[PDB]
Amino acid sequence: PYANQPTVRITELTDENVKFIIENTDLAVANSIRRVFIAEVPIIAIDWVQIDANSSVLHDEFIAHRLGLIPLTSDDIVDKLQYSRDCTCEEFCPECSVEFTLDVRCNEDQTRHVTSRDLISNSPRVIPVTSRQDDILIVKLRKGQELRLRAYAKKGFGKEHAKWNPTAGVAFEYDPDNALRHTVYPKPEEWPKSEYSELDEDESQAPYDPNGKPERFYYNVESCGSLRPETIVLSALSGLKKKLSDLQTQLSHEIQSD
Amino acid sequence: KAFEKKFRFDYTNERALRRTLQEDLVKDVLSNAHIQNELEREFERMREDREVLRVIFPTGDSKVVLPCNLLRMIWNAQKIFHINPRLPSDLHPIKVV
Amino acid sequence: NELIGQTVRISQGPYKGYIGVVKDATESTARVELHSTCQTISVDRQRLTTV
Amino acid sequence: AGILFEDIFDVKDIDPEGKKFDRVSRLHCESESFKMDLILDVNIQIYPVDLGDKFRLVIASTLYEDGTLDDGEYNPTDDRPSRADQFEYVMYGKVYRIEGDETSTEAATRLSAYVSYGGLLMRLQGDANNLHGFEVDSRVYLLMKKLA
Amino acid sequence: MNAPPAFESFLLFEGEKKITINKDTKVPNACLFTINKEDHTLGNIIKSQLLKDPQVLFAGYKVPHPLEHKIIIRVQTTPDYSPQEAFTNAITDLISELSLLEERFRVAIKDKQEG
Amino acid sequence: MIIPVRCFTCGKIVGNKWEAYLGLLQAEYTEGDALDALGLKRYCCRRMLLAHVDLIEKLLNYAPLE
Amino acid sequence: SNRPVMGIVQDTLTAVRKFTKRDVFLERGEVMNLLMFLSTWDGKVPQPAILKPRPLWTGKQIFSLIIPGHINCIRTHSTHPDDEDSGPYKHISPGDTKVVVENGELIMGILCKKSLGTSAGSLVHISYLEMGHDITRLFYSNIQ
Ligand SMILES: [Zn+2]
Ligand SMILES: [Zn+2]
Repeated sequence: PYANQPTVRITELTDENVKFIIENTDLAVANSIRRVFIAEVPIIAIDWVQIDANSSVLHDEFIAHRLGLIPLTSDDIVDKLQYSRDCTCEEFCPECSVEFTLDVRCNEDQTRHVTSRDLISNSPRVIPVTSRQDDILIVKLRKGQELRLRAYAKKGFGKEHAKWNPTAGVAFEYDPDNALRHTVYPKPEEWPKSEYSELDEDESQAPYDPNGKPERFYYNVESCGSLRPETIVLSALSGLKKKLSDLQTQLSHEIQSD
Repeated sequence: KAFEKKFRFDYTNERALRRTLQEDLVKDVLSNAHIQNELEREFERMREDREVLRVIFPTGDSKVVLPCNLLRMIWNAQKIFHINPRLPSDLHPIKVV
Repeated sequence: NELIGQTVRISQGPYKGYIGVVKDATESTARVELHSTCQTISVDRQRLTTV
Repeated sequence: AGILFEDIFDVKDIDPEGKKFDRVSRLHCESESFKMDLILDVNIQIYPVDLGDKFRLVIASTLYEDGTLDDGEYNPTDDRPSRADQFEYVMYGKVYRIEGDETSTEAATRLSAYVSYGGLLMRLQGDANNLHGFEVDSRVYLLMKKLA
Repeated sequence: MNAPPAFESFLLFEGEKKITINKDTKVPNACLFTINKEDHTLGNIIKSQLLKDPQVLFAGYKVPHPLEHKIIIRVQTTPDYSPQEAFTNAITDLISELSLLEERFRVAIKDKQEG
Repeated sequence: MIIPVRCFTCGKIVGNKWEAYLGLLQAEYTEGDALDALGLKRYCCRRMLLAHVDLIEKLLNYAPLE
Repeated sequence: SNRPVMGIVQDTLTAVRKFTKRDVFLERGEVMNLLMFLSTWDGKVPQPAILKPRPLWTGKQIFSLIIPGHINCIRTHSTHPDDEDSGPYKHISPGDTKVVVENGELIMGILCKKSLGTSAGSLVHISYLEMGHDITRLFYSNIQ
């Protein structure tokens, strides 16, 4: 029983931002939570594109790449969605993927902006984030140019591809006054103070703490739009707990095997 | 003078020898004239070698390229066998020669 | 072989959903040249369905 | 009980020729009981030492009052009562040199012991009568405590 | 051409084992846990939580190659305590700490949303 | 050729901001004021709109083969 | 040229100069992490150079664990003063510039290209000539 007893203080919560503070935990725990923010939080993003027609100036793999990076609202759906690899379906089904379609032809003499508003899903929950600011521009079409495609968006996390990363910016820091001397400033007076610095203006560093350890960690998790910023953190804690649970199950099997 | 002081064995100074060597080695270094004769022959051989070195290296450059690093392996022998340099040694000079 | 040259879809395993063309096929495994990447994978034919 | 040296030192100088390292400072200290000269590299960050400070310095072959020699291995779970409990700054090192004013004529009257605590060097020099416990390539412990 | 698939960093293939324990004979009460398809994310927390245990004499982790996906955790404990028990206790404490953190995060989020 | 959907460094959406950036620059905004008005605060995102060359406008001058 | 063809280079050289400075202290977790990458480690953590107030190991202890066998070597750092060898502090270096490896242990001194490089009489050269090619290969890999 050597577990930490960490506390949470939410200092800011908007639709694209959670600034919170985790106290009384370890630096490894804080960094693993920060890494799971980027790499191990599953969202829904386009991963299968067939293109029936592409008369645009951008080639087909270009359009597929731009479709994969469009975020889709994965709230309360990616939890009840299976992985395609773990699904028993032959090709695709609502249990593991969301179907998107696009059919835009430009018949007018001005440029047609094929945006993420033109992405039509059969699931009313999983839609492009800008369709729920302008829309994410996929391609521009001249007159006589057409883009007709069918896509499937599956579930995955940022460890596989960056299009499944739910976060824009995970600001993470600790010990804002350099009390632990984890970084050593050659000229401490040359360095600007952070947002969380508790020093007056004449000071440049805290006095050195010989017995101190990293015990308070400041996060600013910014969401790209797929999940709410608090949903990213909750799913990250759940995913890290699930990874440790599966590792403990395999460890119990390995121990009882010997 | 420096070569004579550094490289010639001094079997005459007995009280300086009692701390350099153990007592039973000092007894047959002082008494046995054969040991003293062979040590003097060793010093004469080294003086002849010194003159040969003077002929070979006339610019006085002592940096040579030789197979076995003798000083390093003497240091290795000191460290392996825990040689205390503050104590008299149990190695007789005739054993060295 | 009757599978070589036929377009094919991986239906099981970690390549599920990928479309390819069978360059070389045996009774057990088939070399599927993938349309989506720059590689030719080797996958067993029980994970393959013909489009 | 394994003690090789025991004295009270007072600091005459801190980094005389300038500070060469940020966290390590070189103290020059003198003594009262045996008239000793001490040069000691101290981790000045975790153990700050001011000029003119007085401290008890103990150099021991082991950290136990039993006198039993240790293995030089880290043992945080050791529960026997250590000698380090009575001191603030405890280092572990290997004495690497014994120098002296000995000649082929006269024995050593002054002795200098050079110890390396993981690269933090110490020279303890003085009368030879108090430096008999130092033998080259033996592991010693330095234990200093500040005196109010 | 020689690009590894993106799932190879986290998916065990057929016949691959998630965790393997090998007792190294260099020192007593030491074990090496080879965990496949894992990275620094689990290695760091397991190493730190083992370092919080006073009965653990050594706790370390390493990735032998960043191009491979394999974690080696070397755990040496006191003779009255096994490295496998230390590993199980570390994972149990990590899971309990993360569950407490998740519940307190939900409580604080509800406090921030309500007012 | 066309504005990236994601910022390369962090992954913020910058693909819905190019036309708004051009409209703000047409409204006699300075480029820094335009980037501040679009919520691009990190300098990794600001270089995505600042350094972008819209070559797709030049590609759309040529008539389509179809 | 009866000298090694390969020595420690670039990042490993810069960080072994930064590592073997006198004021480099590693905490317990950092020491265990560094010992995870020492393939010739016998499995016992050495006694730290400082036990109290906090148990801290120096980088010289870790490199002494890296140094194979019982290598004996004397080098000088590239910033070693010329007048120091004739001064009173020749065997206790104020600037930690005389490198002494004794019984395979880095007693004192900051390592650099003059000690870990391709020059004759260096630590890797003496490691080769005393231990053999296999032990020296392990030495190179462990340093890196
Ligand atoms: Zn399915
Ligand atoms: Zn950015």
